[PDB]
Amino acid sequence: KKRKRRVLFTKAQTYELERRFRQQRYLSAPEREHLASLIRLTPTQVKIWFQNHRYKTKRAQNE
DNA sequence: TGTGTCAAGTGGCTGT
DNA sequence: ACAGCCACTTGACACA
Repeated sequence: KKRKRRVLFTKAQTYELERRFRQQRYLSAPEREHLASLIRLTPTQVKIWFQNHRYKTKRAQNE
C-alpha cells in the first residue's frame, strides 16, 4: 500500500510532455507510450499529465 | 506557520 | 454490452 507519494518529472521529462501537448491535444496508445519510453516515465504517468493540461488550459480562459 | 499545488485519484455520463 | 474523458477533490508536498 504505497502512500501516493507525490511524484515530479525531471524538468527535461516535463519539457518533452509540454512538447507533445503544445503540439497535440490527444495522444494515441502507440504515440503516448513512446514519450513514456524516451524519458523513462511509464505510460499512465504520460496519459495523466495529458488529462491535466486540457482541463487547465480551457479553464484558464473561462477565468 | 499553513495552503495551494501538483499529480493522482475520484466520480459520473454519453456515444460507438 | 463498451470503454474512458472531463471536471472535482483529495492526498502528499514545494512554495514563501
